[PDB]
Amino acid sequence: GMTIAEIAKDFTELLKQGDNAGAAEKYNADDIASYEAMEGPMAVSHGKEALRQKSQWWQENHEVHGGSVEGPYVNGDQFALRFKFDVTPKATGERVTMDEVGLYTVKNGKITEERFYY
Amino acid sequence: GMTIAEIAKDFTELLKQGDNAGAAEKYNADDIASYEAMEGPMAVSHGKEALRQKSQWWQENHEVHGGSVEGPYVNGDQFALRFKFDVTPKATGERVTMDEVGLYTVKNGKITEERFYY
Repeated sequence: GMTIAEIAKDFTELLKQGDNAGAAEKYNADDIASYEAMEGPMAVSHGKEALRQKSQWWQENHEVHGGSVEGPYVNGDQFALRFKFDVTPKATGERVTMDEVGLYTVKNGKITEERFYY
Repeated sequence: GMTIAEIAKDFTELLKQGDNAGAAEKYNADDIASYEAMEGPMAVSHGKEALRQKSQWWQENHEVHGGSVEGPYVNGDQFALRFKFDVTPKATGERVTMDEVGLYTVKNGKITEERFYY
């Protein structure tokens, strides 16, 4: 029913409102594949509920001080967002600004893949 | 008042029996630190609930095909276990054998740190 442009707009709006979990629950495909930019073993994730667990883990391990979302930028079945996060990881305790691009693939109205570039 | 030997034996038996969640809830300190060997997205974790999420994430992304837990091996305030198990990560769909050593630090009856060696 909704077009990629509408899905992209709603999802981005939700993230700008800081409603990351609502955005994910609403739009992620049951089998969403998520690919972190950082090299390593748990970079790749499969499954909507797995991703929710990873997202909760990430919130428990970072203090988010602020941030912005720019986009959506659309091309065909995908949209890109540009994220800037002001965060203190518990792992380091050293405040940093993270700058990345997320690329979201949409099929049948659900995000089937998210890939982050850093 | 449980000795390290007692805690170690109970925790090990629980892991051998497959009660990973029970061992974690019974013994992990609220501020437990978990360190993978691999660098990567969930390589360093802090908090008991964070570890529960990481652990659920891991379970959802791997099929475990058996294996064994050897130990506990004790010295002072710590114990070590050796884990050898076949697993199929959802990311690759290719079955591999994992062989790792876990080192557990106990303070006031609770596991304050777990550290994995690969």
